Amino acid sequence: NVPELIGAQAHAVNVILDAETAYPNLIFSDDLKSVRLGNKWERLPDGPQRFDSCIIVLGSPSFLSGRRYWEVEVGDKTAWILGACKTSISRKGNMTLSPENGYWVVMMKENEYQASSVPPTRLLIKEPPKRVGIFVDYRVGSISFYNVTARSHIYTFASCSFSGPLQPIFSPGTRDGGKNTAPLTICPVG
Repeated sequence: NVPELIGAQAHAVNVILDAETAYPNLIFSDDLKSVRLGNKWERLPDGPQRFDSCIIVLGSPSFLSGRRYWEVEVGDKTAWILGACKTSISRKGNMTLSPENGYWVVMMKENEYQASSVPPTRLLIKEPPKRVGIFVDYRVGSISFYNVTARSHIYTFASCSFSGPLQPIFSPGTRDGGKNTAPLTICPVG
């Protein structure tokens, strides 16, 4: 069974962003709970471990057991990606975001929401989420997404047959001519 949001929230965990392996134009808050895309001149220190194409950042902890829930404020942003991935994902290209490639994400783009099944599943969302909840049930092999604003279920990937560690993944999207500069912010369950 995929729980109702209130059930999922009982498994709340404390996620922080891994700034070390972030796409280098990303800007992080000091507490590592927020990330936004800066300009071409705002860059993190160079490294072979970073995403070089995808505007991606990973989260910690990686985990390989149990039930794990976290929540992210997306606000009035126009584009973003949220979900989880296998800790072995390639960071230098090599990434259609798909379950087969070890990614289970929901994305907003071009006034549309999709779960990145292949082909992607377009989601009918009547009340746009300002906060998204992500619930992993490792043993059952399910990852579920919630619209925390509406307190409604968005999508579940089931029968994921997870093996090895998983970690949270994020993208704040591109800047969208100034409409999409706000950060993603990991938030405590209220």
